[PDB]
Amino acid sequence: GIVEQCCTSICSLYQLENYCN
Amino acid sequence: GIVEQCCTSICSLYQLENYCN
Amino acid sequence: GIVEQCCTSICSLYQLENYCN
Amino acid sequence: HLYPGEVCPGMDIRNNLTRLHELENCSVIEGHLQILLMFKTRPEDFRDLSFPKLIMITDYLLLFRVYGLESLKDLFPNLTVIRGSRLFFNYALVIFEMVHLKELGLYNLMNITRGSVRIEKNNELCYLATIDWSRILDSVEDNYIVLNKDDNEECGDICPGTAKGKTNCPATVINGQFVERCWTHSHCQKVCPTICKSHGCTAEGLCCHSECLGNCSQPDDPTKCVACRNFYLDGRCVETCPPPYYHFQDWRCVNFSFCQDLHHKCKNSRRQGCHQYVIHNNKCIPECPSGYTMNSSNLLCTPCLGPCPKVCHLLEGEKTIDSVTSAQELRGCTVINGSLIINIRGGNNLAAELEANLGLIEEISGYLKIRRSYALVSLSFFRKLRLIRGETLEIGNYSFYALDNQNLRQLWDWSKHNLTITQGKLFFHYNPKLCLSEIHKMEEVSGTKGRQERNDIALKTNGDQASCENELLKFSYIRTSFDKILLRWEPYWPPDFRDLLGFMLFYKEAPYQNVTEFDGQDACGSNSWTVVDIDPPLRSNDPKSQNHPGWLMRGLKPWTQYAIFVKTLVTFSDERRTYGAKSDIIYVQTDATNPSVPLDPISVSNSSSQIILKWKPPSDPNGNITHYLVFWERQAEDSELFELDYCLKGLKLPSRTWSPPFESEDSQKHNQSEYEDSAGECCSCPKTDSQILKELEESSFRKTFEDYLHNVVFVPRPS
Amino acid sequence: HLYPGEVCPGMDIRNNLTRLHELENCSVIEGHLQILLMFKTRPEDFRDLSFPKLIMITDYLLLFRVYGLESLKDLFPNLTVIRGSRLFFNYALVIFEMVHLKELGLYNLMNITRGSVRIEKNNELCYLATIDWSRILDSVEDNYIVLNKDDNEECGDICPGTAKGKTNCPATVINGQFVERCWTHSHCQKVCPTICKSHGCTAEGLCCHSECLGNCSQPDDPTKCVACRNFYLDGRCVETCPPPYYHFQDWRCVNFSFCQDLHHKCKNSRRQGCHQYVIHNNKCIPECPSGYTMNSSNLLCTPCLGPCPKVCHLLEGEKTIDSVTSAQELRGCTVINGSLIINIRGGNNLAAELEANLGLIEEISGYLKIRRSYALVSLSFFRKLRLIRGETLEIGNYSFYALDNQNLRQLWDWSKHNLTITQGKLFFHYNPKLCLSEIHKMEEVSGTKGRQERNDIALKTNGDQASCENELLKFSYIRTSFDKILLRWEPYWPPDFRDLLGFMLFYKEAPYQNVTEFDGQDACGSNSWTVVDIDPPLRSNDPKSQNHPGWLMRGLKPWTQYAIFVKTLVTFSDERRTYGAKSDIIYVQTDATNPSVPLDPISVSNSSSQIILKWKPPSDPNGNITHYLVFWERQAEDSELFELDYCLKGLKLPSRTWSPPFESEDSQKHNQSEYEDSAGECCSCPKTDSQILKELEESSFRKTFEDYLHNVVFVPRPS
Amino acid sequence: FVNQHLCGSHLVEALYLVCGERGFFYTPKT
Amino acid sequence: FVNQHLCGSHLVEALYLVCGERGFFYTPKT
Amino acid sequence: FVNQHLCGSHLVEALYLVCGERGFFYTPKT
Amino acid sequence: SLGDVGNVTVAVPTVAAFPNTSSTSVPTSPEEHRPFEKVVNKESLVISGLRHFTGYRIELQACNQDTPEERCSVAAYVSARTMPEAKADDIVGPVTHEIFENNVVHLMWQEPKEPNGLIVLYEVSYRRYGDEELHLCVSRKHFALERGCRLRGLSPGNYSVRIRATSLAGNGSWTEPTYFYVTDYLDVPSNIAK
Amino acid sequence: SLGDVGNVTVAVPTVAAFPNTSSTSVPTSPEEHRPFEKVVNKESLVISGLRHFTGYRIELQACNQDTPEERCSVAAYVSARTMPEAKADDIVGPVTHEIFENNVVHLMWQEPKEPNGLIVLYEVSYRRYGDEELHLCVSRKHFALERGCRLRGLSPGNYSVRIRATSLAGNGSWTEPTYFYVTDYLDVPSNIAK
Repeated sequence: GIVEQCCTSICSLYQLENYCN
Repeated sequence: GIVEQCCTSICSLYQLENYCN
Repeated sequence: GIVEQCCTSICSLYQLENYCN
Repeated sequence: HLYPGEVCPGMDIRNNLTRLHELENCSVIEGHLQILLMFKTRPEDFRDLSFPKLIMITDYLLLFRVYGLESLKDLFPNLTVIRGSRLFFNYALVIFEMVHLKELGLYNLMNITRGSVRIEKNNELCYLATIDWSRILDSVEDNYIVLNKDDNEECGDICPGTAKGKTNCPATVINGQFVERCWTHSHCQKVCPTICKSHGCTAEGLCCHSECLGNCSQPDDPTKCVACRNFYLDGRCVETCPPPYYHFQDWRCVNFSFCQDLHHKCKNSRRQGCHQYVIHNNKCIPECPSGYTMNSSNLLCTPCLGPCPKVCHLLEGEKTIDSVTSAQELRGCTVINGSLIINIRGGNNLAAELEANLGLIEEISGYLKIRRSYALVSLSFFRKLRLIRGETLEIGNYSFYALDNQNLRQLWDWSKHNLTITQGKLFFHYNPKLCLSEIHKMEEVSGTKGRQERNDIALKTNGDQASCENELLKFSYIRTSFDKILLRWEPYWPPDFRDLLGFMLFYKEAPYQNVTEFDGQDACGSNSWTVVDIDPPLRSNDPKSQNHPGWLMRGLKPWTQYAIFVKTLVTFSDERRTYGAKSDIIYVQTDATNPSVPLDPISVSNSSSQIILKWKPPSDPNGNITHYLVFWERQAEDSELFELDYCLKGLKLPSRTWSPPFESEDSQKHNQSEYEDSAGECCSCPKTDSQILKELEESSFRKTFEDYLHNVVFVPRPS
Repeated sequence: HLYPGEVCPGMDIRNNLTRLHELENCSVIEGHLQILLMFKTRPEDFRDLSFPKLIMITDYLLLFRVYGLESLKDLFPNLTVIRGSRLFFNYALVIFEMVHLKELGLYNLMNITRGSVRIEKNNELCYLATIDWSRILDSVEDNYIVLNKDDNEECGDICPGTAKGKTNCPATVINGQFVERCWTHSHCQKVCPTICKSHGCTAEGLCCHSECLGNCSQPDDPTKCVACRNFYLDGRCVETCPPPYYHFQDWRCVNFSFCQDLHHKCKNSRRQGCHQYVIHNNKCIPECPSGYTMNSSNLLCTPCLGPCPKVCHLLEGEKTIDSVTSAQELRGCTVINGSLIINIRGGNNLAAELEANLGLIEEISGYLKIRRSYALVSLSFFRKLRLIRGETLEIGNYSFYALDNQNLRQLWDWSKHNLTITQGKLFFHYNPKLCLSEIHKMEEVSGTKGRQERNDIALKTNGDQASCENELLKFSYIRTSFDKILLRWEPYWPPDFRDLLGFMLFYKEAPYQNVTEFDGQDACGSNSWTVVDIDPPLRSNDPKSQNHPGWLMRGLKPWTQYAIFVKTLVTFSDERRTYGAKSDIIYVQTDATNPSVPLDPISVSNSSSQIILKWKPPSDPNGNITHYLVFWERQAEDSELFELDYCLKGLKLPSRTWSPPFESEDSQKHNQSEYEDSAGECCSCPKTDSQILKELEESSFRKTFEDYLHNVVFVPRPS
Repeated sequence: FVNQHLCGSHLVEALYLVCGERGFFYTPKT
Repeated sequence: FVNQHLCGSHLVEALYLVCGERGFFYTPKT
Repeated sequence: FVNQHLCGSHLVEALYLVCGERGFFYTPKT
Repeated sequence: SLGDVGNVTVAVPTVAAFPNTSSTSVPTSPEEHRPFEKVVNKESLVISGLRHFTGYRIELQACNQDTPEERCSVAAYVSARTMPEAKADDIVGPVTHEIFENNVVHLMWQEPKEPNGLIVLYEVSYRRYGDEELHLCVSRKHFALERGCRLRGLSPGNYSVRIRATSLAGNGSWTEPTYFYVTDYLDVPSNIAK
Repeated sequence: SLGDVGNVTVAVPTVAAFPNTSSTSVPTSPEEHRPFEKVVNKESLVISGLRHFTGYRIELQACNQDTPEERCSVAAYVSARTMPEAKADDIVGPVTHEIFENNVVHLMWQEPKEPNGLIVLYEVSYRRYGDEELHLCVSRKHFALERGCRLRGLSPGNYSVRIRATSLAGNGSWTEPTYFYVTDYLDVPSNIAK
């Protein structure tokens, strides 16, 4: 889940841009 | 053994069972 | 509303902000 | 000196049938035989007792809580003199809180030069109606002879002179006639005259020498006295003792070794009471009151400038105080070198006295076993409590112990106090309703780690009702009024923007500037503090919000200081690191505002053209005040006064200071237009009928919904 | 055909317009239909097509974060039912975070097969309160339509009362409120008779017949009706389909060749994979139940000899069943190779569905974890649980982690219930209604005796309001009065008779019979709790008499169903076992008398010759018996009459007034203002501590003589 | 026992509840 | 008070306390 | 996102703004 | 209500422990001869045998005994004022008076048939240029003592009487605001009431 | 009506348009400078310049921010009555009488502003000797409209008066029923040093 990298320990750029173009 | 009150004082059965005429 | 959100409901300044902000 | 037999001091009797058979040689009693804790003594065993004879009686008599005693007439035969040297409640004799003293001795009493007799609660007691009245009592007014069987006109006053024996019974005069006065059924009293009662009388001649008293071998000689009202010593009598000998109640002189060095030798190895007996007030005493210290090498108590502290060494170094008066027992003792155990049961908020007393008790050198502190919810009310030593270690080698204690939720605060730890480990466990980091601060201030174990102290539970919030907050803005006050604080939220569910505002009336942090017992509305909840704010944009977290509060009176703060509605979890915060207690003063209305308006005067008005304030101590607006220009020249109360009516307007045109009474007390300002919180229920968890059950449920609605729609690929 | 063909499987509609082309001429859905993330789109954007072609949906319909599509009257107007075979979370209809809505279509829906609805976080749609949804659902409770714009004060959900076309809005009662059955304003939803609605009805003032459940296309026909109550074949409703056509997905009748081909294919773009369906008695189904294995001879389900259970592979990776949808993930499995966690909360006892899914597995590998259940009672979905392998346990060796199970006052009925613990220990904390003597029995039948930890886990934290004791007491004598009753129960004591400390009676005003113990958690009204200790003269049974152990109530209300149960004050051994007793939880009441005035004797007279009265119960019940007699004492020639003579000016409280207040809405209104200013009462009042212990100690004066005589007097002593 | 106002008419009940099988004392004894 | 509801002209005493000089256009209903 | 700890609908909105239209993927072939 | 101070019924309707008779004979019962009122499936019951324009107390109690009427001889007390109607707010008796045009009059508004508690009062202020003047306050005590009023100098003409409106629950005879004449007593002129 | 000056307790006379002028004898005015006093850190202020037992309503109010105006608190209405000078009720100003032509001596009570406080009534208990001329224990309104007091008829000889001025202090022109000499139904020198 996205929460597993953003509702928890630090949410960096790679934790977000994993499915964008 | 001349106690009469038992609300502000104490009593027992042997003081009252006699007074059951 | 303006006279039913705090009198006729639990008071909360959030709706009250809308009348001037 | 120069007496026969055993000159025996006194000792108590307790919790047995009879322990007088041991006495077979004591012919002089200098003490006073006390009776204590005789809740079940039967009369039949006291019919016969043992005592050889008596020369005199020195001290008072006190009888207390005895059930038997049909006869105490074998203990003191051949009586010569009785007086209360010491005085329990100022009386020579004190019969109180006992029952059924049918017969007693004392049947040849000659004089009681100081102290009257008080008798109380004697359902059976006879022959107190045929005895000398004024010849024996120095103070007749203080005589309290009451509640006796003969005094109820039920006991026939059988006495000698009719059918009993002869025991040297002269006929004395109290009512002109030489009456054959008696004391009991088969005894007669020898009584000296009232004229020379301060010198003593004897059958050997006239009134004894002035130094003698009661009886003497021969008159005109202090040596011949067997009992002297002046100081007796080594056979002779004298008016004052020599400086080598300290005094004893106008009656004896004793070497200083029996007061000074007698008790200094023993600290814990003598069963007599080692209190460092000193000399003051011209007499030897165990210890002197406060304001009188010890200065000399001989340890004689001498005055010091004003009140002074006392360093008290108690017997056994242990004293379990079980009441506020049990602590007042050691009042004045500013430092106690031992354990002061608290097992106090009962009471109601009298522990303010302890703040006067235990607020001076600094050190407790022994093991600290404290529990049952019902009165003080917080232990932050003692201004001198800093030292805790382990000179006496209880089981477990601990110097502190408070385990599974109830009716406590707080401890001593370090904002205005401190405490230090010494002599080994310490055990603190199982006192719920109190945060745990306060104990960590206790360890930090105490210092000397290694003897402060983080496994022998609670760091695992007992804090799941008062969450320890690491962060703290403030009031960035406060726009006040008479009661309507909008407080706005920082928009800081937890890392999760839904776990926080509002803010719990805490407030109360507190003009003082020193307050702890606690919460009284729970009875669905009743609490020392007052607490309420505020809805959470709303997010607007990522970098910052345009609406700070704000809240409007009412009910607070103007001019008044309130020790107010807030906490965060924190959802319980397994980690307190990410919880919210709490504001610091601020004694915020509601601004001096026009609804200030003084009360108790009293119009008094020393004249007619004056009115010295005085009052009391509800909550306005006038600190910020500048002036008082008061009216004396005529505003009662009303047509209602000029057009009312004809004499044809009954007298109702006379004796009044309230008339129609000055009325401001409510039309109806019912809540109609503006009386709804008193609409307050639930007081049948605390705030809501359903307790807190049912709300949390909803709150987290929504989270577990929304996140469950999120975890299915994201993460297209692990890659 | 009657039912149109061209079945279109479900897909995800996400992030772009013009993706609705897969709905062209589609009859029903086979899969999941989702409409997600359509942001910044005009209403005209998605109105390029409308789909009344759809009739019913096989599974959940999802709408999440769509700002266009202002209503459903122009995309899916005509729909009848929504299948509830598969569920999403508590329901099938998700409508979450919709914007720009003001109406709602879905014209003439009839019944949702299983679950509930959800229309939430939609502050834009109005007219969404009285919509016909209740009878359409099975779960009348567990409904979620909140965060609308009617409780938020932004629009009133009004619907028309008249017959909008063929439809009409009958005011139907749901939970006490009259809902106008509709879908939106200017439209209505019809209601048919109950018998008709049992099998559906047409919207033509006509009723269908059996074999149907909704609207019959050819009206009043059983064979050619839409929305069949059971399976269907080639456009005809059927209860059971003879061969070769077997059932499929519980609602269609499909050919054997179709099921064989489906087993020879997979719906994950592979072959010989997923969707493994095989024949049963009448139905193609995957994963035949226990006791029926596969048959490769013809690819069927055949009855195996002996048990042939099917285990669900959960060796690695936690998959907790915390929802009804998660419960349906494991249908008919027999062993959970992983660890099972239960966190379900709220609802209306959804465990029935667990009985339909769970309660069949018998080996729980690893560790069970029943955590944070705010509402869960009568555990009956692990009756078959009698085995555990314990392949991988949690930290602390606690494979039974029970916590926060507030109202979970039962485990089983102990009809051969048991469980064998290969490895691990038992954890129990905060279980207010979980019993002690039954937990001990569970310990005995799982090899946990002795190895239970007495350093981390306790028992007294639990049972704080209710428990059970195999030891029991009985009521051996009762004597009744109107305000008190002399009750006397059995003299039984635990095996250590001298460990007896005393009995403890717990009484409260439980509202009605058949209610369990609650005292211990409640400290205010609504189970107002009172407790009194008891210690009658008999402590041993040797001295017989006419007074066996018992107590009398200190005072109660006349004719009140007070609940009585007892728990003896007892010690506890090294390892806790069955200890403590009780009696039957008995609801008893006293006699009655009515000297107390019935409360609110409101003067409601309405005739000069006859008097109308209004009676409410007095503060005391004074007997539930309604029989009364009415008289009246005269009030003629009263002093008030001739003293309060009002024949002139001035208020005299004039005689003979009549003005009933009518507290509700006529005088003393209720705008949620509670306090009345006649005489206010404190809410956050002061508080003191407990003080009862000063009283019972008095009675010790009359129970300690024999104790001292046996313990202090008979000591061998040298005196 | 907790010290309530157990005197007065209660005394009669205190005189009765341990009796009735052996009569009872109608009036107060105080 | 703010415990459950405030109803009356006192809202004015609150209303002006909310906005302040920022181009306010609050609507006091009386 | 901005504090490295975001949890809510704001997370989804920011994620959508990061990618934009034709930003989300998935995998049918599984 | 109680015909006897004891706890038995005597069936003596002539004695009711009051000057007036309100109770009526019933069969003998083990309680006082009283107006028994049974209750069955209702919480309201009327009390007949009262006087018009009055208010009364009310007794109530429930006791176990139902084979007899009720053993209990005490009760709990409430209050209730009767609702006035158009039967006693007016003068229960007539509103006529004794006419005298012969230098003296006796004024007496007639007493009620059923004694009420409060009559509709009319003030009495007939003053002139410092001569024998009469006043009157109308209460039960005052009306009983003073016996109305008696004036002098009687002839058809004007007579001063104080004026004020009356409103208890709607009266039937009032005081008028007009300059009163004497036109042979239609309702108002001679007798101010009505 | 008449603005005043001063912020402390007054002692100088205040102009009242009367011969004898006393302070606190003026109607109120919108001007805020009243006879009030400023704070002395204590809830007690001796007040001077008042009148002997004059009735005074006061609205007790505290204040803050004295700079702009007397920004003060809401009003609590309390009436003051302290230390009556019943001695002073004898005379402040003189007393005279108009001998009306009805065998009545209308006693006119003069004053600068107050015969020992606020005139509210003059209690009179003279209604004996049957019915006689128009008697009034005159109230303050009729005193305003007549400036005196009416009584019953008075015959020659001795007459015990019962008129005492009642300014809530008493003892004005009467303390005990002393007999004045009524001469020819008139000429009663009342208030003989009383």
